[PDB]
Amino acid sequence: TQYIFHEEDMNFVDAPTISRVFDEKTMYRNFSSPRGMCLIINNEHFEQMPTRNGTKADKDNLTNLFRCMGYTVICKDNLTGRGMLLTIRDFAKHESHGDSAILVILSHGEENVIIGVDDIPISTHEIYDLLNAANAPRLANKPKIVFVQASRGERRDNGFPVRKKPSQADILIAYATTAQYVSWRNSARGSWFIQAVCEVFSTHAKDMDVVELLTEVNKKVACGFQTSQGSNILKQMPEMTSRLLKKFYFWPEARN
Amino acid sequence: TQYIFHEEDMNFVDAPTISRVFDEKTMYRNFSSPRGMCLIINNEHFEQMPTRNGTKADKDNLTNLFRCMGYTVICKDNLTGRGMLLTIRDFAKHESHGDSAILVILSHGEENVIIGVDDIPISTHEIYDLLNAANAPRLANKPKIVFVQASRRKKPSQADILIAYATTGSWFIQAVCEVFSTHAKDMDVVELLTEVNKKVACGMPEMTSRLLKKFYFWPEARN
Repeated sequence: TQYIFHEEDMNFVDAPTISRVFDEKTMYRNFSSPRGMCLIINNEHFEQMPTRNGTKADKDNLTNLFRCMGYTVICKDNLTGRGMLLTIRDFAKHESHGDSAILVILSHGEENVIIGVDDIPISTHEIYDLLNAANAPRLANKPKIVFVQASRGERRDNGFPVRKKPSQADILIAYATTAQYVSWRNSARGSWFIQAVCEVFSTHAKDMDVVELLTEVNKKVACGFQTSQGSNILKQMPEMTSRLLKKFYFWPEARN
Repeated sequence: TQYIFHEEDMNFVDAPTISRVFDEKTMYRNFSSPRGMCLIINNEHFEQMPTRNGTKADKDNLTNLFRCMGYTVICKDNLTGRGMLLTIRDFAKHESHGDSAILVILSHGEENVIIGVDDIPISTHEIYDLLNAANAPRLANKPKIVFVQASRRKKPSQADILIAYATTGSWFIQAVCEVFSTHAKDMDVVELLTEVNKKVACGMPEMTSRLLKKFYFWPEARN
C-alpha cells in the first residue's frame, strides 16, 4: 500500500453535460482543448534544511492528475528563492495560456513564506501579485489555482476527540495546512494533502467545483490522516483561501 | 439609496426541506432552536486613528441579518486590543452555544492584524486560536464563521472554521446582507461568499475555509 494516482482512477465528463451544465454567470469558462498550463515547482534538496523525501511521488502523482485532467504540466526542480519568483513571473507570460492556470509549489516554508532551495525565504503574497490581473493580463479574468505543499509554521495540531475587478480577483490558494502550522509528509507514502488531492480529484473533479473538492480534501486529511511521536498524536488541517467570483470546475474530458 | 436590511428581505426554509436535504456525511448539522450565538465587535472610534463612519449601519444590518437567521446576537462596541481577546474568549465560554457560532469584527487593521480602540494591534491568528476546539470545546466539532471587515478518530483543532475577510454602510456588508437574504436558505456559506465576491467585484474580499463539509444556515421561523 503505497498510493499512486492512475489514469484509470479518473472519472470524466462528456461535452454534452458540459454544454448543459455550464453557465457563464455562475461558473468560470474552462474548455480550452488544453485546459491551460500547470507549473509545478518541486524543491527536494536544500543547503541548510533537511531533504524533502517523497516530494517526488507527489510531483509525479500531481503531474499525472493534471495531465489526466487535460493540462500541460511543466516542472522546475529545486529553484532558488529568486528562481521561484522569476519562473512564476515568466509562467504568467506564457501567452499559451488556456482558460485556467495552475501553480503547484512543493517546498519548505513558513507563514506567508516559501523557502527556496538556497534557503532564501519568499513572501507568498509577492507570488500572488505576480498572478493578479495587473502583472498577468494574459491571465486577467481567468481562474488561477495555486497548490502550496509546505509548512507554514512550527505549531503541531494535537486534535480533538470525535466594469472593474479588484486586482486580487480570480485566485484560490489551496494550502496543505493552516497558517503557522506544520505540513506533514512521509518518506514512505508522500504528502497527506497531495494524496488526498489525487484521490478526491480523481473521483469528483467531473462533478464538483474546486472549492467542494478541497472541502472533501479537507475532510479526508482531517479525519483520515494521523501521525505521532512521543508527546502526542498529530493532526493536520488544510486550508483554502479563495478570491473567486464564480464556481470553477476542471471538467476533465477525453484529453489525458 | 442607502441600503438597510429588513426582516422581510429574508427567504426562509421549512422543516421538511431540511429533513429532506440534510446529509450528515456531506454537511454540518445546524438545527438548534436558536441556531447559535453571534458576537459582533464594532470599533468606530480610535485614539489616533480616524473614526469609521457608517460602521454603525453595518453593525445593525448584520445584527438584523443574523437574528433573522435565528442567531442570538451580542454587540460589543469599541473594545481595546486586550478587550477583544477577552470578549472573544468569553464568547467561546458561553456554553449557550448552538450547532454553530458566528463572530463578526468590524474594525481598523490589515491582513494579519486587527487594531483595537486603544490603537493596539491584535493578531488575527490569535483570535482564531480562541475558537479552536482546544479553547472553545463548547464549539468543538461545530462550524464557526468569522466575518472580518477590516479597514486601512480525531479532528485537527483548527477544523470547522471559516473566515470571511474583507479589506478597505459598506459595499461588502450590504452585499453580504443581500446575498444571504435571498440564498442563505439554499446555498452553503462558501457559495454565498462567492456570490458576495461577485456582487462587490462586478457591482478584493477573500474567504479562508477549514470546513470539512457544506455549511447551510437553514433560516426558518426563528426570526
